[PDB]
Amino acid sequence: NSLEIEELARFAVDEHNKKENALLEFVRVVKAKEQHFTPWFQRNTMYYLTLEAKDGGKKKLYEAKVWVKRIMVTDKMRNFKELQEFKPV
Amino acid sequence: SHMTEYKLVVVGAGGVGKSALTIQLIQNHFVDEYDPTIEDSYRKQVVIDGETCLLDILDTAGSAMRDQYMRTGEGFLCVFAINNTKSFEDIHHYREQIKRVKDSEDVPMVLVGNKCDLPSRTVDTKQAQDLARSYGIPFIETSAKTRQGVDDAFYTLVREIRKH
Ligand SMILES: Nc1nc2c(ncn2[C@@H]2O[C@H](COP(=O)(O)OP(=O)(O)O)[C@@H](O)[C@H]2O)c(=O)[nH]1
Ligand SMILES: [Mg+2]
Repeated sequence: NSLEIEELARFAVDEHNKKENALLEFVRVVKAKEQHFTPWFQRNTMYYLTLEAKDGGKKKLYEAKVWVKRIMVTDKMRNFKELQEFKPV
Repeated sequence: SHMTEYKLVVVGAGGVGKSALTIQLIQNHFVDEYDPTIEDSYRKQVVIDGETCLLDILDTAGSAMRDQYMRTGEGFLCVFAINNTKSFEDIHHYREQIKRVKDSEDVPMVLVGNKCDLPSRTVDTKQAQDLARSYGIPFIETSAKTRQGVDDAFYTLVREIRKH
């Protein structure tokens, strides 16, 4: 799960670079908190990740919010992830 | 101990106070900022007319997803805000939609006019009471802020589900 969290942090940096016209280089996850939501037929999670990334060579701290929605449609799990916010500490 | 479980769905236009009503019922306080697109379900154990009830309440934000919510739901709290005319205009749409999906003329529901604590009012009791009459469902006014009518709205909906 430290892997899972690391994978979502990398995803957050990537999505920040693509959608917020940046070029940050992911170093590591500093801390993660997790908030769970279970509307019917779902197991959803908002992740609050503090992460370290290099901005033009210099290590800085960032707070990313990532939304993971997992929905049972028919009898098949559909998974979806989306960066909600990304800002410097 | 015997208990009966009820599946309740809270629907209405964005900003009418769906999240606030539910969290009032569940948590006994007013949440004036709750993410406007997040859905969640809640479970409350309560005694209604001497029956120990488990209410499984879905707080919608609004799809196939929404259709599923409606098939599963047994009773629907249709919420508007007394200081928003178009939230009141929208009610037809919600009711029509539920009647479409469940494919029944008789679906337990309750009409709720929320924010009745506020000195502004755009919708008259009588207008709402006329609509409720035409659909043959009850009307409660409520305030998620002051808890006025909150318990009563949910309890009334359970009574409606029993009637069927
Ligand atoms: N004064 C007052 N404000 C309310 C009431 N219910 C909700 N609100 C406010 O109206 C806004 C919408 O509430 P919310 O529950 O998020 O609406 P939702 O979009 O239907 O879930 C929030 O800022 C609430 O604090 C109420 O009964 N009285
Ligand atoms: Mg809400």
